[PDB]
Amino acid sequence: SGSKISMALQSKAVKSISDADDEILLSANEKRWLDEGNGRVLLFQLSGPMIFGVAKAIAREHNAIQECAAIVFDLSDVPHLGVDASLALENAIEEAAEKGRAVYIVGATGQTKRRLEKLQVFRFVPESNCYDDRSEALKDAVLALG
Amino acid sequence: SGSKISMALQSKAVKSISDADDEILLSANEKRWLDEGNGRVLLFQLSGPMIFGVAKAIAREHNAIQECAAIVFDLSDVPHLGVDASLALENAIEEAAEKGRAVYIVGATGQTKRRLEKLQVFRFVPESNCYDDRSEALKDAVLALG
Repeated sequence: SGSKISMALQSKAVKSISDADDEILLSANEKRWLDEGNGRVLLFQLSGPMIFGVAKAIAREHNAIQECAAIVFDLSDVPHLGVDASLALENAIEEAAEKGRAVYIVGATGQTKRRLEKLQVFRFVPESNCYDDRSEALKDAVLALG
Repeated sequence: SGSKISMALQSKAVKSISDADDEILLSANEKRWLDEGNGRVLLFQLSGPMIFGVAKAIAREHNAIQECAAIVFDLSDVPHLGVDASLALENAIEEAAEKGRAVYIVGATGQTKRRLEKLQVFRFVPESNCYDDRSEALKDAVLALG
């Protein structure tokens, strides 16, 4: 099912990026011709309303999350964390400390947890802000808003 | 069910961006607490291997598609095209003309087609490169490669 990141401010305000194959529906025949192109043919499938281009859509999302007071990172479904991605996650955590945002981490285990340990994430996230329970983290985040 | 853009070089090399609600799975209880946050709590849901950060993942995909000789835009499922998005589409079509890439357009109808008509598009995409049949466009793109 590949990899996915989803960002949600609200139950009906969800933005996601994915490299899963099933995100597009291709007939066997279509797959046949796409693959025959051997990477030389790029298929853009667009669905639903297309209001803003990619750049401004991204910018609108950036503006939308500037006022978040708490970030919950759910890593339950992450079986492996690369070095670069771990540094990206550390950067977000550090940015959060500089702009005044609380940080919670859910479900880090195995190699993913080991990698985060080496970054010394604990300096910014206390053990009390780590959970195995996503809904408990969300609840605590909300209640600690003020 | 929201909007989605999927890009595919190969049947198993698909990249997608989406604002569909169902891209994340939230229990009713989780939705209740997220929405109680009133946009003040940002949930990051990560799943599958996380190798590179977002920036470098973007750059890797950009490097992967600079080799494309043909671009097929499938607009069958687009019921409305905003002004900015239409200009972003026009820009991609024009970049394609400058870098030597063939352009095909599938399933433009209704307002989406009307907006495209206003936007100079016939100058770059001849009527023979417009299709209602996605598999036929892919086949023709491939066959016209060389």
